[PDB]
Amino acid sequence: GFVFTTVKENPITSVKNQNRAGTCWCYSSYSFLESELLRMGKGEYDLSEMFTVYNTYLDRADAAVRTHGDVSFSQGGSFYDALYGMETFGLVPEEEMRPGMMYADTLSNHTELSALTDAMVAAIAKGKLRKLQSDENNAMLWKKAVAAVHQIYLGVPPEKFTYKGKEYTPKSFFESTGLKASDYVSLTSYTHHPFYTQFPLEIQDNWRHGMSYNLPLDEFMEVFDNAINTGYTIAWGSDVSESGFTRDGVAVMPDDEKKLNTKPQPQKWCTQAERQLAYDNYETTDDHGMQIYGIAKDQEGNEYYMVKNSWGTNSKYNGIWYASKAFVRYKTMNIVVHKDALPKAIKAKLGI
Amino acid sequence: GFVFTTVKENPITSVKNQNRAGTCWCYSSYSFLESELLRMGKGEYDLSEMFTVYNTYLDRADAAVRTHGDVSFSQGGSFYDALYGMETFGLVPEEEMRPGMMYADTLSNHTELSALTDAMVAAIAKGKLRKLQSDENNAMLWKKAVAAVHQIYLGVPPEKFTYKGKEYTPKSFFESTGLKASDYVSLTSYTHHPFYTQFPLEIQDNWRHGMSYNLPLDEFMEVFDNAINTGYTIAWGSDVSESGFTRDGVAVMTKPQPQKWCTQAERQLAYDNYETTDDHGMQIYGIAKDQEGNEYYMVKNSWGTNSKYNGIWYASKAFVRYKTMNIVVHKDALPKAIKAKLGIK
Amino acid sequence: GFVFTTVKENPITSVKNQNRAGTCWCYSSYSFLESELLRMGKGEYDLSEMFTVYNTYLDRADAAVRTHGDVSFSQGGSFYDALYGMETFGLVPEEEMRPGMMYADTLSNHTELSALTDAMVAAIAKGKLRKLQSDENNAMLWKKAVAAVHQIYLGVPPEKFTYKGKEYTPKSFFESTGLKASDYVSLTSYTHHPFYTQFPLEIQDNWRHGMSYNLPLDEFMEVFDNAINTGYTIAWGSDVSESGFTRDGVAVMPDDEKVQELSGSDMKKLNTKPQPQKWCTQAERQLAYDNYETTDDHGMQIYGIAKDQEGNEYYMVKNSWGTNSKYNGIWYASKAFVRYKTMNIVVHKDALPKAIKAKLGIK
Amino acid sequence: EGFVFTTVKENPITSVKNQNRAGTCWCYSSYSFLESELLRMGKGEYDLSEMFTVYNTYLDRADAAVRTHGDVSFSQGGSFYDALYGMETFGLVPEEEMRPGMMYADTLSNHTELSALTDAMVAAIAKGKLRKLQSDENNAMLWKKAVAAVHQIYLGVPPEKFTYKGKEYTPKSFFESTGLKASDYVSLTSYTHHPFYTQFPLEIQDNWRHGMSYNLPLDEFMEVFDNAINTGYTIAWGSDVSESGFTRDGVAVMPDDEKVQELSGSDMAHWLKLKPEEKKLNTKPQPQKWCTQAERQLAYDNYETTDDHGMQIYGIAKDQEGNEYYMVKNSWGTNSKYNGIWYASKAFVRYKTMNIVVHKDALPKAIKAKLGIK
Amino acid sequence: EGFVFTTVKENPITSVKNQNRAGTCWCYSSYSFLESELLRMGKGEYDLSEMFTVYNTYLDRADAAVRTHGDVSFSQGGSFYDALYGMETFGLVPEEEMRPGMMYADTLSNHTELSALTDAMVAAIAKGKLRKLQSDENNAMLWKKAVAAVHQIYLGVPPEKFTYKGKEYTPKSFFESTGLKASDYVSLTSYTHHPFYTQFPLEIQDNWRHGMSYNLPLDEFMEVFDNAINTGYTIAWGSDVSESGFTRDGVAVMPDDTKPQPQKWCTQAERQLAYDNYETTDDHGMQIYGIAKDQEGNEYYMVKNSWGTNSKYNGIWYASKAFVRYKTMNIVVHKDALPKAIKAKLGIK
Ligand SMILES: *CC(=O)CNC(=O)CCCC[C@H]1SC[C@@H]2NC(=O)N[C@@H]21
Ligand SMILES: *CC(=O)CNC(=O)CCCC[C@H]1SC[C@@H]2NC(=O)N[C@@H]21
Ligand SMILES: *CC(=O)CNC(=O)CCCC[C@H]1SC[C@@H]2NC(=O)N[C@@H]21
Ligand SMILES: *CC(=O)CNC(=O)CCCC[C@H]1SC[C@@H]2NC(=O)N[C@@H]21
Ligand SMILES: *CC(=O)CNC(=O)CCCC[C@H]1SC[C@@H]2NC(=O)N[C@@H]21
Ligand SMILES: [K+]
Ligand SMILES: [K+]
Ligand SMILES: [K+]
Ligand SMILES: [K+]
Ligand SMILES: [K+]
Ligand SMILES: [K+]
Ligand SMILES: [K+]
Ligand SMILES: [K+]
Ligand SMILES: [K+]
Repeated sequence: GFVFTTVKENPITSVKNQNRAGTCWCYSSYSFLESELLRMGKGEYDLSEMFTVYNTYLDRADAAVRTHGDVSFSQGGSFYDALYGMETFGLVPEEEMRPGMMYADTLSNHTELSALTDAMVAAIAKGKLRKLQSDENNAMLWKKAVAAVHQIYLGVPPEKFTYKGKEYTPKSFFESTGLKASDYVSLTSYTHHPFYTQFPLEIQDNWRHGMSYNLPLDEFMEVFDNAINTGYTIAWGSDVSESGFTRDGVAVMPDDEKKLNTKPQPQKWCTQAERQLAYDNYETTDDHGMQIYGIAKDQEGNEYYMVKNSWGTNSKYNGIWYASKAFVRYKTMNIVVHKDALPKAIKAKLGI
Repeated sequence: GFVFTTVKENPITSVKNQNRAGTCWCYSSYSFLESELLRMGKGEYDLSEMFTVYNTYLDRADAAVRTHGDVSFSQGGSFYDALYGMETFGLVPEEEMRPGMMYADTLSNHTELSALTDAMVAAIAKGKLRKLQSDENNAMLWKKAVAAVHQIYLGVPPEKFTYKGKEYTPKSFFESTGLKASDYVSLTSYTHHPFYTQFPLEIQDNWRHGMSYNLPLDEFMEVFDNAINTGYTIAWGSDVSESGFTRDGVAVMTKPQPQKWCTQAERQLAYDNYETTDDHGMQIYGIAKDQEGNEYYMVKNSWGTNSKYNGIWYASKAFVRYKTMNIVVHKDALPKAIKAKLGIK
Repeated sequence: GFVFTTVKENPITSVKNQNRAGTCWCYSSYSFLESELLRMGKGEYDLSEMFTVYNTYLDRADAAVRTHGDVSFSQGGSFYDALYGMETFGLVPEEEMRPGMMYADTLSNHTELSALTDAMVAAIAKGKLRKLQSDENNAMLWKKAVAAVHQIYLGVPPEKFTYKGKEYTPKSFFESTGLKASDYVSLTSYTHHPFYTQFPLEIQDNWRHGMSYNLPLDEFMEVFDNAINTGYTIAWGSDVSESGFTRDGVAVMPDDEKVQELSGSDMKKLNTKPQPQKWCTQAERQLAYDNYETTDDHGMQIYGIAKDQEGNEYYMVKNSWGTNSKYNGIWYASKAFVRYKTMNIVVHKDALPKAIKAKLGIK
Repeated sequence: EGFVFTTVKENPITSVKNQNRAGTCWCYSSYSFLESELLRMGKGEYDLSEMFTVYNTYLDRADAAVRTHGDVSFSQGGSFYDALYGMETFGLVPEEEMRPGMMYADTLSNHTELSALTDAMVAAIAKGKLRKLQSDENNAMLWKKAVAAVHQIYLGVPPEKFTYKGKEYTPKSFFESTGLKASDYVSLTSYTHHPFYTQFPLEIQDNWRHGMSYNLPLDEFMEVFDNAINTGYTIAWGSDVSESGFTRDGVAVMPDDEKVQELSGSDMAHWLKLKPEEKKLNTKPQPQKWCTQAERQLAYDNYETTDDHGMQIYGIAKDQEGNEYYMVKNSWGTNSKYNGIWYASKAFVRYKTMNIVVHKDALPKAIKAKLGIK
Repeated sequence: EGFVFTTVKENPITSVKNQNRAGTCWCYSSYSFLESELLRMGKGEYDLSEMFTVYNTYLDRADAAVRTHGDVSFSQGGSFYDALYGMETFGLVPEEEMRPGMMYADTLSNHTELSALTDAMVAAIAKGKLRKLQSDENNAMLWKKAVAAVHQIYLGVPPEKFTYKGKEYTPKSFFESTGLKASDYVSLTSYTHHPFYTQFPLEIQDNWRHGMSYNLPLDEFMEVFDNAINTGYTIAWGSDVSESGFTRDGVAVMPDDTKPQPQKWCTQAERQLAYDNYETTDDHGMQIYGIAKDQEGNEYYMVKNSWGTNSKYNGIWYASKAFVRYKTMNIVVHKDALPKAIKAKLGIK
């Protein structure tokens, strides 16, 4: 087994539990932004994923119907979904739309919701209907249907609510936090687009085509180490379907110089080409969005990152995993950080 | 019946025949680009659609695979594929890659090609393979195979060739035309996005997600008339499915009758409810009048010349107002006032 | 445990490794033809399976398309595919067409290749196309595509090559053998055809419909023991998906009844130690073939005879699964198991007993 | 302005039969041919039972599908070789002993429900998940009993003995009394994916028995048709009939579209948009395309010539303009312009024939020798 | 040891039977029940042929699938009502005149191949595109001949006449010699999507005959169990057993989330939700024939199953009264097993 010492942490909020839903993109976004609110000085916040999970789905439904089934309709999503939704739909406190409130529960189970809405969206998007029906205001009946089924399972979005004495709209509540989409940028590292460029990652949950900035794998890993040591958290989207990623709370990248996962061992540090290949050949897919809040060493001096997951606190380190550098550099798909976490030099190469 | 008289037309090249493939996007784009080369004094070109179709399908296959099948793999394309293609792949003359050359024909029939390539792309993009194979230089084998099958049915793309006594590459040939993708804007008119912004049209053949400037409908149609009256032609993407231009070479809303002039909401309705779909690409190159004063855009099609007007036909202004999905024009074809509200230099 | 003593074995070449492809039919065929070349005093050969696997698949694709999908398109095959191929396509040394060279590997993994080529062949053979395309010389476009894809994953087969100071074509390299397909006969033992006649085994991988001579099962086993005691090896096709065939190197047909006669009324060691064996009648063997218990013609090579502690007789088999097994790629198949589960064998004509040869009309 | 035919020479045939709603042409054409053969050999008029042979053939085809795990398709078709092998293996019985339709109050076959049931039964065995098929204490397969029982329910119980014109027979002894011999008959084809003057099994689905055909150059292959007819023999004729030239009105022609378009008035561009009724391509005598060995090969290779239909060629005729046709006895009843007879132009036969069976003595002597047929 | 049981009161059962590889629990449990009824009525021990009844019921179930164009599923299951209707309609035969496995050289059922063919045959008629099924000159349907002939090939020829303990019978006259009457048995259930003291057909796929059950409030429903056992009757017991764990130790018990543990005692509504939300399905048929207690005094119904005797209690096992109350779907008892007052509340004379 492993024993880990913390080298450096930055404040996070409590550990949340997405339970039975592919909502990691939203719980990790909010985990990341809550940490940002703490460091900006706004106090502790608990935002409602269910509210923008709800709204993102209706748009995605619309996108699947426009593209006649090309845009897959599924539970997942992106960091960009949250940043966009925040400026578009607003934000509400968790208290106004909690997981599981409609089926006598306290945590999400979205399996039946998906069974119904997947079939509905597919009956429109991939069926044989030649002319979809609308009302006298040209509003579509199938979107009423889809939105109504989502509210039956997720709750009805508040149009107005009271929070800590003052009443809000989701927009004005969003303005109360003082977050701006522009402050944060998405970064990645691949060779099938030129470096220091903008491209939308070619993954199904990026159906909105959110753009990402493209660094070489060594500058890319310098923003991670810089962001931590200057006091920032990172929204970390990565591939966690790996023999190295454990349910015992550790994500390593063992070598063949060696019980590869159970005890500390030499790490395999990847070139840029070995890494691009894994994304081209399906060994690296957009599995999971989490939050990395700092740095640590194990009992042999090997270096790891402190990640906060969205699976509750029933695990070896109460819902926290340790992700090794060799793992984070091989299998990261994108990270969203705030601009001020970039080094000056890295920021400079094509960056305001 | 209809009797038309031309009001104004700008030069076009000859009518081509796409035959049996859904390559209208490329054929119309090249009719539009060739007209542009005439406008700019560069003379008459016949560009190879097959060459651009070839390279576009390879990128579409890679998009299908990367998105695990979400990007459909089909014969279709957009005006942006041709514009992106020329800057990315270059151009070659017609005779360097002709339709039908590999199966003893002179016109396209891509049904077998699609049947084989559709099955290969899906076996990768929607199968169960978890580690796709690569050579010792990290080049993917499935890409080699999809390209190899495309070459067997469409031809080996030239790396160099001689054209009117001068040697080129596809890149240096394109450079010799002086065309710039930066000169062309895409325009559309819808209410599910704000006017005077850019969004990418939500249609399966825009898998590259090329942006269009969104204009209110009355100004959208001002661009049509202004482009034609000042010497430009128009790359024209529209739903022709229900139009009945198959019967007489005319599209209306068989005698001249008053056209229902659509509002912005009725036209947004048809797009939202699937009545306006299957974006077909052609070229608008003039304005004509029927014997009762009604107004039509003259359309160059890519279905050959065995039709009532020898491959051209007429689309009433109203029809074009209702069923257009996007157009591509030179920047200089936009009126000064409209151009300024979009930030276009 | 098991302890084995060799009674008589005949030289084989080294144990090869087919890895992740259903190409046992070709590796076993070549294990047998290389043992043949050794026994004709021609030296140790390593013929290229990939060259023959490549050409076999193009024929098999053509058979699928001509029959509109009835001939299944898959990775398997038969000994006849190899003897047909040696005389139709030629032969090349291993070095000219290696497993895995196209995808930075040293052993085969044909899963992605099959993924692609199964889908292409099915798009033609089971699709709705009414007029396949062809070029100015009437050569079919689909065939070219299929061939180009096989080349990308397996290799470009050589037109000419140099081997030990001499240069060859695959054809001329095969004439360099002295091997003649007419020298080898296929034998089986079933009762849905009369004995001493020829019929094509009704199995999917016999899509060329190679004939086999049908023997009574007792004379069928005589051929085994004579072939081998007289110096020959056997190309051995049988079903190995049985309780008795194990990954621990043993293939037994144990009589579960006479085992459970010793010390119990059981509710344990039926394959991990010498045991009594069921000796099948011609009828029980027919039943398992009729009822799907004997299937999946897996190909291997028999080269030796051995006994265990209690004198039971076993055939020594050379597998094509590598050398990380209990006996470094060698299995032991009891004579009872072979008699029950064999689908067909190929031997040289002169390995037959004289009366068996005369009864089958073999010159 | 249609077709008017005059017979040049035809040889005796029995009456036109009607296979109706079943894919049994192979056995109907085979028995049209064998009945002409018995007439030719002086044995008189027979009406052999197709249903008997269809019944036993499908049981063999079911077994083939099961042994090959569904590779051998199970469907209604068949081959000439099915019937020749059949007469020597199962025997023959007279029509009266197993009539079409008799089990479902009908006089003509409708095998749609029989196929619906037995295709589904055969596929449940051959392509399903069963790992050990069941057997009784004599090792007979239960699935074969079930498939036999359902075939008997829709087609009838085959006789083991019957009386015919005062004499009791079994199927085998009735076959023996006709004096037919399968070894008297040869199958011939003409393709180039195998060398000439060899035998190979045509690679088509209904040849699941892999019956062989002798391969001839196209011109020699056509000489056989003529020599057979002109010396008193008839021809079992396996052909593609899915062509615009093969019509419901008793004609099979192979027009040269270019030529007809040049005889006509309109140029190429107008003609492409002319009316099919105005083209008159299949309704009057027209110049024929006369294919090469290679064009014939390409159509087989490329799916334009498929194994569609078995019939009997028994004569040679001319139309009012002197063009030549083979006379074809079909098996679809007599409600058609020529009472169930088709006239197939020589061009059509040369281009779309898949294989033929004739008695060995129908072969021209020099061709017989090239084939090694003694 | 975990569970140690003491019998409080059990009623005579015949030997434990083995349905082996077929979903014929409905018929084996029906006959366990009816054989106990025969013992109770003083007629002695019988061994009735499930295969005879299974054969005739599938031919009816195939007809029901064909008439509803595939809505009635065709599968191996069935109901107690199938057996009660069957005995009045087809008769009964002794086990020896139609044994499991006899046609394929076994002694136990394996109906996998039989289903593979007959499922495919029934679907080809009921779900295909045939517009006019074929009939003979007497208007008997050929597809029914086909399906009948295939069932006989795998299950045997049903006897028309046979001799048993020295007397010759037909299936009907053997049934009459037992003295059993379908009218003597009532079907009971407990749900709230229909009113209490009414009859309705349970909405489960194996009740394609739409046999009616009387609906009782849960407490009165359990009172019938105890009354039947304590006055000497047994119970045809249909319930969900899927997630119960009886396989491991012979014991079905109610999870509060090996050893006797506290049992959640469900309400009518808790029991209703599980039938509405799919937690209670796969009605499995067995026989309850006694009452037992464990070492700590908790009470169980004794269950006779039909899977042979290679289990911890030799084919018998124990269900807590709480499990039985939560997971039972329907029961059949003789009318005289009902308390007088429940009898009156349902109008049963
Ligand atoms: C990025 C994500 O949210 C996916 N990561 C997760 O941890 C969620 C997956 C857990 C598996 C659950 S969700 C869907 C499925 N249905 C169910 O009842 N359990 C499964
Ligand atoms: C915008 C497009 O290209 C679709 N428009 C067309 O005009 C395509 C027309 C050719 C029709 C061909 S395509 C595939 C199909 N297969 C065939 O043999 N004819 C059809
Ligand atoms: C006669 C044969 O070759 C049958 N197969 C073997 O002997 C062992 C190799 C099969 C294992 C491979 S085949 C295709 C499949 N795909 C994969 O990755 N492993 C499997
Ligand atoms: C060689 C053949 O027998 C091909 N078929 C024919 O020549 C005539 C058959 C007409 C098509 C019938 S068969 C079965 C199907 N069911 C129906 O009602 N009509 C179809
Ligand atoms: C109410 C029932 O009969 C379901 N209960 C059972 O005990 C049936 C389970 C036996 C398992 C057999 S039956 C069908 C399936 N096919 C097979 O070969 N084993 C399975
Ligand atoms: K939260
Ligand atoms: K992975
Ligand atoms: K062109
Ligand atoms: K080798
Ligand atoms: K087996
Ligand atoms: K007849
Ligand atoms: K045809
Ligand atoms: K019984
Ligand atoms: K349950």
